[PDB]
Amino acid sequence: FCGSAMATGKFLLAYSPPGASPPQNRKQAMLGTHVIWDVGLQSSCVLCIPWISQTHYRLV
Amino acid sequence: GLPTMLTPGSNQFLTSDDFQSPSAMPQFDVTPEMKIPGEVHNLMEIAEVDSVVPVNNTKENINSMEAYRIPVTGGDQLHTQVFGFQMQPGLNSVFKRTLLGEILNYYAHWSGSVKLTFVFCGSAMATGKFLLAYSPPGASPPQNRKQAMLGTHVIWDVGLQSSCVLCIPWISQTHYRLVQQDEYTSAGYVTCWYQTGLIVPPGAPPSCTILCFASACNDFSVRNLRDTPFIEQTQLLQ
Amino acid sequence: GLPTMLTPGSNQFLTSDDFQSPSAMPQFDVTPEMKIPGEVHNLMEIAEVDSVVPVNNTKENINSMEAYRIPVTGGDQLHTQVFGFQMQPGLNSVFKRTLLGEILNYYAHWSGSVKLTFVFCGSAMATGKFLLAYSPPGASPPQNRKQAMLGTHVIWDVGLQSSCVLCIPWISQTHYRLVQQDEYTSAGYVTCWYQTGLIVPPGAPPSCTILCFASACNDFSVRNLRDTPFIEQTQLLQ
Amino acid sequence: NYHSRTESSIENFLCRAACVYIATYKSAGGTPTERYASWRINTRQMVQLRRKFELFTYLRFDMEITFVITSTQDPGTQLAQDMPVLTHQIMYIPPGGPVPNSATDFAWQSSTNPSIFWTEGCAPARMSVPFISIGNAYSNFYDGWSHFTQEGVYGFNSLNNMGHIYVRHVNEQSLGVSTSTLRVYFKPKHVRAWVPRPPRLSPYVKSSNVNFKPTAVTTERKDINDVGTLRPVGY
Amino acid sequence: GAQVSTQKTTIHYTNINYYKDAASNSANRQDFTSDRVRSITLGNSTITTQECANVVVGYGVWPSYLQDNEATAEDQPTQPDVATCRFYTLDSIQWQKESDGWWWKFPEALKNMGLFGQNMEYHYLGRSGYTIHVQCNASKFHQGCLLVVCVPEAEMGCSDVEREVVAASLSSEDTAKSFSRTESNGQHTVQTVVYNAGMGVGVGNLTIFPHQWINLRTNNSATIVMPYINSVPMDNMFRHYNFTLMIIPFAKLEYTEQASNYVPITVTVAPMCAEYNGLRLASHQ
Ligand SMILES: CCCCCCCCCCCCC/C=C/[C@H](O)[C@H](N)CO
Repeated sequence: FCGSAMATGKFLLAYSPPGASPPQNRKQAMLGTHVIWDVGLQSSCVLCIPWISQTHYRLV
Repeated sequence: GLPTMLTPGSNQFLTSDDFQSPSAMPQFDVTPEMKIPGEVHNLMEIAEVDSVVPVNNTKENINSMEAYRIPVTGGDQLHTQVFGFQMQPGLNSVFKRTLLGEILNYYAHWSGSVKLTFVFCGSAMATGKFLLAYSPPGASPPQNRKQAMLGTHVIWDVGLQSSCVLCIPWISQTHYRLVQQDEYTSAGYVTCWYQTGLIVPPGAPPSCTILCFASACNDFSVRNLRDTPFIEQTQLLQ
Repeated sequence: GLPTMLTPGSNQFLTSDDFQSPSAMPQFDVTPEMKIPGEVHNLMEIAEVDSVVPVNNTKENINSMEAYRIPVTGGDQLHTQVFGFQMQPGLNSVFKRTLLGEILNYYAHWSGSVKLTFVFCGSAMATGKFLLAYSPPGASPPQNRKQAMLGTHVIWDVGLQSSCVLCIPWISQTHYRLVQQDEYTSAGYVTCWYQTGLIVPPGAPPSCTILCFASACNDFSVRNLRDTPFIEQTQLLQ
Repeated sequence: NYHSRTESSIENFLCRAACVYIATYKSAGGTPTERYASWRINTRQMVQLRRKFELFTYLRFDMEITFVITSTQDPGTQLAQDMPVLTHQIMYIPPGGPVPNSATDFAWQSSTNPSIFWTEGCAPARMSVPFISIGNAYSNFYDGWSHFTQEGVYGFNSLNNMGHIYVRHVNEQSLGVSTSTLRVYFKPKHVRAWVPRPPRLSPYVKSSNVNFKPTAVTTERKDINDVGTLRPVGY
Repeated sequence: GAQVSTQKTTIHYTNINYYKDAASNSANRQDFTSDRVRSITLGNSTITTQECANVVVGYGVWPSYLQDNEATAEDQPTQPDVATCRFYTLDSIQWQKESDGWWWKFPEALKNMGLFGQNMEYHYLGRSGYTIHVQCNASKFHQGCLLVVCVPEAEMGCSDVEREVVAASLSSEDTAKSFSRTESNGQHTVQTVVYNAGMGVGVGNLTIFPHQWINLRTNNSATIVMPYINSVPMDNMFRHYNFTLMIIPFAKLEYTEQASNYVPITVTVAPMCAEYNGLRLASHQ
């Protein structure tokens, strides 16, 4: 987060697996794996998107 | 058979007794024991949990939520008294519906040390010092800071730490003071005065709100049991 | 002599007591003991013996003997429900005059697993499969076989074996459910559906009769005792 | 620091017998509902015990029930002139039992029910009952409906299934008419209390739910820094 | 038999039990004496709270399973450890100056999110501990305070006396019901005044129930790890609310002219060790 020191906020970043349709509202995103990041407490929150796949290798 | 003699106290119904009695459901097994969390053992463990005290208990304010928020305006005052109350945990309007008071109101006598923790709800940049002084019963309430300084006091830096706590000491002629305190077995006044004056920067709002939490210290005791003069009824409610 | 005090509970006549009393026939010898067979020890041993349940308890049928015989007509149905009843062993019309119910009706609370054994009285050559499913209280009674399949069920081959038995399981929020079951502490519906359709050869009659036997499994218990609301009187009968 | 708590325990706060019900029943012919007096077993009728229970969410105790049955003489004519002692019968009815419609009924035999016969001029009758419920705790608050489709009653009035105490006279009283009053007292012992919760600020208005009117927090004092009185009330 | 003990002032007392029932003895009445932040990874969705922040662990106990020592069920089908443990995020309530308060009812507030509303819609029983984490993005010029509290069995009184309450007014589906600073005039709604907290108790006395403060000066978020509290070990989640969140601002938020005025509040609960029993082919709605 490149922002003023005094700024504070929380963002939910969610990796939704292929399943059905893209998340369109926060309630849809909450079910999928997610991290709540407090911008004020820490900048640079990191999400390690997990490897969940039918095959060992996915074509580029 | 055995030639007993019936002493006085026979065929009576003293309420606070401990007698045996035959069972109406004989050989009745019970449901087995489960571990519900929060198994309290003594009632005074409810009087060790802080409950906000309505310090601004003015007539218009009591009905509203704004009876728990004590004003700490920023400016040059240096004489204004933020708050003052007789430290009577049982009768005083400030502490009577607080959790410490409600358990205490059930019990006639109170002995221990009360702890008031005053949190500061204000902008991070705000900085100020307040002197909170417990003046013992002595003579007259503190009316200027110089009068308050003599009595036991703590200087709290709002900026360095929020939540300064004052453990009001137990100084009393008798081991126990009645919850309905009289001039005898009464308790001293508690008051708070500005030390430096709140300094709030241009970007933050000048006014701030301070709240008061009251819970008994570990050494608190009750001595008797009585009806609570807070709840009543008229008929058998149906 | 001994200065006793008469506690509350003196000069009373509690019925479910256990007190000593002086004898009216002193030094009266008895007839010696004989070993009559069938010495029952506990009352629940009567509730472990099967008693036919009147499953076809329709208004015209109850007066007649034809209330114990459940119809299993042969043909292509595949939707018809042979029987369905809420598994309330105490209030339900089906189980209340059965032996399990009569002992149970004496006791207020019931906890255990009921067993229904459905015998097939039919020609040796007949063959068919029936799905008997205990649907737990959940939502609504099973109305088609696909709804019944989800709930616990047993497929019975009438030809391979007569007398298939379903031990309805004890799944309940509380350890004990009141015999007068309410919506709370109630029990799930039990239903039976055709799987293949009875196949009866030309030489045998197409219709057949299935009967239901109900007895508690070993783990059954009662908790309280009360008047049976089945028998009454008006005056001292002479 | 040698001022430890003994009378603040969960026993001594709750091992005191509080009055729970006030009945009234006559002993004359006509109006047969005036002969007996029924009571479904709540603790929510009288307030003085109700506030002590509604500090904790769940409870589990054994109880000691007692009755101070006193009687008067009804005014009018055809009075007794002389009167032997009159005995009372207190019958517990379990949940799901047959209740008597009136006095001198067929169902007053009480073969299974724990009836108790009490004579006047004696000590008050006493019995002990154990922890009797289907659940594991007497829940004082049940935030939930009865039916799974969210209808029916709401509140604590779904797990209070404790049956009724039906009291009657067992004398015919050929000449006179005389009422009697029943006062039930509950003294719970071996008490365990789980999940404490605040006292009820508002007054009680019902015995079915937690209805209330919005009351003030505390009483009003003069100012923010009012210390009460500086001298006595004189001058 | 023939016991001797002490009394509260040698002096003793010899009391015997003359009865064959455990509930017929007397009462006992005697005692025998750039920066580092922690990241909770539960399921497949993390959070970032603070290094310095305390986490309130319920009523002392951590949420755990229901062992075989205290089970009364007949058969016990499987409980998932990944499928229903994610940090589900609910709708974002908006904090203004004169905002009264908000509440939730969590066994009937997760019925649409994930599989937690797809397991309890089928099974009869249910049991789950919760790991509520409520956050609001802070700044140094945005003074104000907050109180969260998970009150268990929060029976709420109706607005009009001699009425019951309706399920549409007690809980909501995705929204948090407001807490009128005044008194509701409804005929079937809830008595939603803010200085009595719905239940009729004093709103200052909500600090017994596990509580945490989201004071904007010294705290950004708050995390309460509530345990499953119920008398019966298993009860259905559609006709019973296990507890109730209550977010009541004790001090109103006061910004300045050149400052942001759309400060949000989100709640990010996550069921821990959710168990189910009694599979019935129902599909409730
Ligand atoms: C001696 C004859 C009368 C016997 C009466 C039977 C025992 C009395 C019932 C016990 C009452 C249990 C304590 C309270 C139960 C419920 O949880 C509360 N009413 C909650 O509303």
